[PDB]
Amino acid sequence: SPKLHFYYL
Amino acid sequence: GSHSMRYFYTSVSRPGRGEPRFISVGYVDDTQFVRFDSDAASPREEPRAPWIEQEGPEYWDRNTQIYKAQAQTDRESLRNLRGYYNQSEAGSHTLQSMYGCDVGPDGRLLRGHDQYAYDGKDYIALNEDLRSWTAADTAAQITQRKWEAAREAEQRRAYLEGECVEWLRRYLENGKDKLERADPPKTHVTHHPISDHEATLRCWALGFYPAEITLTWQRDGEDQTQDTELVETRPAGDRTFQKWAAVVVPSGEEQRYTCHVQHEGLPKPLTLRWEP
Amino acid sequence: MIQRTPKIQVYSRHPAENGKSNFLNCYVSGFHPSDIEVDLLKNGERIEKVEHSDLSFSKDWSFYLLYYTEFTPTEKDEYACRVNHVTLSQPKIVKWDRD
Ligand SMILES: [Br-]
Ligand SMILES: [Cl-]
Ligand SMILES: [Cl-]
Ligand SMILES: [Cl-]
Ligand SMILES: [Cl-]
Ligand SMILES: [Cl-]
Ligand SMILES: [Cl-]
Ligand SMILES: [Cl-]
Ligand SMILES: [Cl-]
Ligand SMILES: [K+]
Ligand SMILES: [K+]
Ligand SMILES: [K+]
Ligand SMILES: [K+]
Ligand SMILES: [K+]
Ligand SMILES: [K+]
Ligand SMILES: [K+]
Ligand SMILES: [K+]
Ligand code: NA
Ligand SMILES: [Zn+2]
Ligand SMILES: [Zn+2]
Ligand SMILES: [Zn+2]
Ligand SMILES: [Zn+2]
Ligand SMILES: [Zn+2]
Ligand SMILES: [Zn+2]
Repeated sequence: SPKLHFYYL
Repeated sequence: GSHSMRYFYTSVSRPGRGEPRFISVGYVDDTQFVRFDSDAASPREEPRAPWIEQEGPEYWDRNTQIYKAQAQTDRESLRNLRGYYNQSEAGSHTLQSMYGCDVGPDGRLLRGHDQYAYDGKDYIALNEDLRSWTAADTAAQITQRKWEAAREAEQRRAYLEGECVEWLRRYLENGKDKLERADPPKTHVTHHPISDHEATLRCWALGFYPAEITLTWQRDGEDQTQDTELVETRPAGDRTFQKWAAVVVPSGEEQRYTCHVQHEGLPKPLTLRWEP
Repeated sequence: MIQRTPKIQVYSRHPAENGKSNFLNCYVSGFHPSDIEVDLLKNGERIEKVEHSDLSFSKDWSFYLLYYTEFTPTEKDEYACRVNHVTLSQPKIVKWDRD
């Protein structure tokens, strides 16, 4: 299952 | 032996066409098992391997929610990156993302990954310690400082050491027979005249799994790097792989060459030769 | 930004035997950026019953795609894969060579 990487680069 | 779970993300800005595209695929070892495409009718995570279809509806709904938000976050990341590189609003740009875990034969995390490429070049990556970042250039250092202040590496380390391994173990149990399975290649050597004086010998390995294989030509027992053409391992289309290696030899000297093949499924390494 | 031109491989899923059903594969890999056009051709004409895999990429970030269609090869029918990419000035046509 994937992990959300919410914070922008 | 060693196993891995990996997610691959591509976001492409297409300012002249409208909305960016977001695509995600997930792999266990060399087996694709999920996909999401922002460009589908109603975008949803979908199964791509028979052993994942047993997951209940809450699985697909939860993961679909994550990809939709990831697509939104990536669009803003692409706008930021366009600013960092002072790039024109006119053109299309690409953000690729790649993360996951490798576990050992006992199921213990050997290594975690989390890295990004912008326009096909390394941009930033989580170091092997999962506590620090390597930035590829001055622009990536903007992201690095921002992510250091955000404690971003701790959030990802926790996923890489915890849920990542835990889902991996579950997929490996759910798809054990095949996900696990080790299928040897069927092999053979072909011969094709190029001219009156030269010929190509091609060593084939077909229908193998996993994708890891070694295919080498030896002349008189010493191997022929510099002169062997080696195509990328290619998919057969049925979840197995193919590979061939070719060498141009003087006609009359074919039999000085042997092809050496090592694959996990082979009881013993194979030495193959041209047979007229 | 970098750009990589596609490597193109055209092959069958199993070794070809005339009259026996098979799959015709066009595998494109090592290219960047990801937008690409791939058609499979039979005797010069586009095959519309063609599937492709979902876009993914290798550890060096270059993309790959498999395009495929079911077929029954014969001695006389010719097949090819036609690829267009921003790195090329016209489409590149690669013939199925029966090895
Ligand atoms: Br043709
Ligand atoms: Cl999580
Ligand atoms: Cl856009
Ligand atoms: Cl980096
Ligand atoms: Cl380190
Ligand atoms: Cl940290
Ligand atoms: Cl075979
Ligand atoms: Cl078949
Ligand atoms: Cl063939
Ligand atoms: K989450
Ligand atoms: K979150
Ligand atoms: K299964
Ligand atoms: K539900
Ligand atoms: K902060
Ligand atoms: K992560
Ligand atoms: K496929
Ligand atoms: K088909
Ligand atoms: Na000849
Ligand atoms: Zn555009
Ligand atoms: Zn979406
Ligand atoms: Zn399936
Ligand atoms: Zn499978
Ligand atoms: Zn026939
Ligand atoms: Zn038959």
